[PDB]
Amino acid sequence: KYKLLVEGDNLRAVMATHGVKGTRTTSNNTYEVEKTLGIEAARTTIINEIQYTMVNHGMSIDRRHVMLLSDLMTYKGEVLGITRFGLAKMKESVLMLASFEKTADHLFDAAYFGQKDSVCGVSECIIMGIPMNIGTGLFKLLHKADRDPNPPKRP
Amino acid sequence: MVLDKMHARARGPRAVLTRQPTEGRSRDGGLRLGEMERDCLIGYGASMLLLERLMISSDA
Amino acid sequence: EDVPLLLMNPEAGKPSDLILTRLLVPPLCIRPDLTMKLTEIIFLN
Amino acid sequence: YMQRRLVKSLEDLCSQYDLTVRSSTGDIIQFIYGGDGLDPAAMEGKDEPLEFKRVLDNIKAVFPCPSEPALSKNELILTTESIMKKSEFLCCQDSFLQEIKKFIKGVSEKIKKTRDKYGINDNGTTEPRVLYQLDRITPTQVEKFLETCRDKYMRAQMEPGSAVGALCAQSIGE
Amino acid sequence: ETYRLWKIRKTIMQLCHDRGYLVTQDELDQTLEEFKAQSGDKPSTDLTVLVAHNQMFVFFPEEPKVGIKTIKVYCQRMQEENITRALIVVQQGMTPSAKQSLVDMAPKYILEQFLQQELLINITEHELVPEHVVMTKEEVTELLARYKLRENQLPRIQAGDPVARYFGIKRGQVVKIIRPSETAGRYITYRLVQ
Amino acid sequence: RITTPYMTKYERARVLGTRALQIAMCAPVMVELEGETDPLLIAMKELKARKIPIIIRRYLPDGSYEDWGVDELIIT
DNA sequence: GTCTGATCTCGGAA
DNA sequence: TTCCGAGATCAGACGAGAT
Repeated sequence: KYKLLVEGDNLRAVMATHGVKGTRTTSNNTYEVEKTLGIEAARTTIINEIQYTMVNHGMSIDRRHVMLLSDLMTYKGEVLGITRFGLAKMKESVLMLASFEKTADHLFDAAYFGQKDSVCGVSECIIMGIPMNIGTGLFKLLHKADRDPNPPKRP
Repeated sequence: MVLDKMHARARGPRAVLTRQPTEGRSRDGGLRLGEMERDCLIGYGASMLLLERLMISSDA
Repeated sequence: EDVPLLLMNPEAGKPSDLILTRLLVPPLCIRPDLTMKLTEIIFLN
Repeated sequence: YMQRRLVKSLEDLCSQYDLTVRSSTGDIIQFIYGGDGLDPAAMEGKDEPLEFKRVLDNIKAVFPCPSEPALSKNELILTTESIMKKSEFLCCQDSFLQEIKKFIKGVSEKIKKTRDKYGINDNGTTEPRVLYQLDRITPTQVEKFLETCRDKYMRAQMEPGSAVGALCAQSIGE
Repeated sequence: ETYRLWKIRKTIMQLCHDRGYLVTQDELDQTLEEFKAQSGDKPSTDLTVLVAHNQMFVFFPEEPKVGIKTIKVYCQRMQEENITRALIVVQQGMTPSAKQSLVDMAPKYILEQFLQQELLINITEHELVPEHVVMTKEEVTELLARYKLRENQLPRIQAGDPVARYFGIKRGQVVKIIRPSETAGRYITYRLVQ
Repeated sequence: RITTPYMTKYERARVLGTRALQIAMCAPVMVELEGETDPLLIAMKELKARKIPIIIRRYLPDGSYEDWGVDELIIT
């Protein structure tokens, strides 16, 4: 059987030509699947092209890790790559951005806006010295001692 | 030889500016639980450890 | 009226203080070489 | 560096108590973690929590039950339905609960294929007695097979609040 | 060549069947021979569909770059027929002044715009694109309640996404995505639109 | 009533976390202990005997909660 | 000493 | 007629730790 691979980028102009069944054609550029084939196909390439390059190098990995990394990367509308720039479009809190790169601009710009951040995540609860709520700090514990909301006295 | 490299710091000098334990064994040490080992302590889910290991016994 | 339209939440700060006519000097306990840049100001002041 | 960028975005995710995986700000990333809500750590090979061939042979060897009838193909599919809707197996989502059923009939046909060659099960008595140990699946084992495959499936869920993205950042980065 | 002037008509009558109109089944599937009735004429607009709901109005303007005047050709027959939704399936693209003329006349008539080579494949039947299903108004309220979620906080798909632009979805709607898996095949995810 | 009836490894850690620190401040011990001086080793003796005066407050992330006694859970 | 998205200037067109 | 595409220049960053 015959197929043909191209070294190009114009996807939907390739997908629409005569002879190519455009229902079965993929890319490896996850942006040109996002612009052309929706976000959900751009989720499946980020699953695939990581799980393709991970089994190529030996290096077995669960899909449930890549099913999380892809689903974080494309859940706010568009594919948000994990760079310095994609963190600004993913997170609201300042100190989690400020502990990452560009510490100067991210602290001044969030003083220009009156940015009220709550203290959540782990990159701020570690900075502030609060027990983080991720993991062992998710729930909280009660005590089971002898108590009751009692009757009062007659006044 | 391990005599030049054996090291432990219970509680000693802190740096004058940031009040963290100093860097070096010549200055009675304290070894940096770095931010890469922070994520290891995150991924275990140990929350009360990280408060103990980065607020209680470093900068209380 | 036009302070929130520049997105400055005016409970945090109005735009008149984006520029400096006074300046806080940091306390001495957080500088036991930035002191040298402070005295270079008051020389020029 | 690629370890650092990965974990500085993915650190504040944890599978909440209603099985959803949310960000720190409350926004949902995944509705169940990874479709089934299962630990990759506890996950068995082939990305399946059980690998049912290994567990059934383990059950036959830990519990060989002599003096037991071991009749099959007419009772095996009948015991595996009487046990499976019996006050239990509600928390098993029926994508796994199909997968036991397609495996049980897959080993139900393996019995009848041997009993096709010889050894009729007319009441469980032929004259060479050894023939009933060809594919022995006796109903003390198949009920212990289900109570293990349930509990191995229930145990290997994603424990709620488990720094789910922080596991992901190590497992991509390493 | 005509693999287009036909499959485009095949695609939009798959498209407006998915969006819930009443296209009779024989009008849906045509082989090329059923469209060879007109096949020699149109290369050397004779192609315009009106279909109603269980009413859109597609357009194939033969101009490559549709200008404002070309929209204004059927701005008037848009408001003449009392039709509310339209489609403008273009050859090259719109002129960069003409796309505002859509959003200037936004809440009166809808008139979404597609390219030609965007429409030459049905992206719904693509193997990578899973089955998006637009959910009803009461299908949202049983979603939010089960997960105890506010309308915001759901995963989000853009409004200009190729599958949202396919299904014709305004802001505020929630699609249900059935992502196929290997152990289950029914990995269901939802998306609020932007 | 809707969360998992299995005590997670993050709940076993903190229940052993605070029942160790409670019993290291002279709490009343529930297990009539047999010479264990490490307070953490007393707490695992408390868990296996299923006598810990602690109720886990499990927070569903909307804000609603759901209590769970440590007696009322399936440890590993 | 590049790799980087952003943000500024030019230009050809309905 | 204006507006959006495409030409230049500009950014902050470039693993742990150790003596």
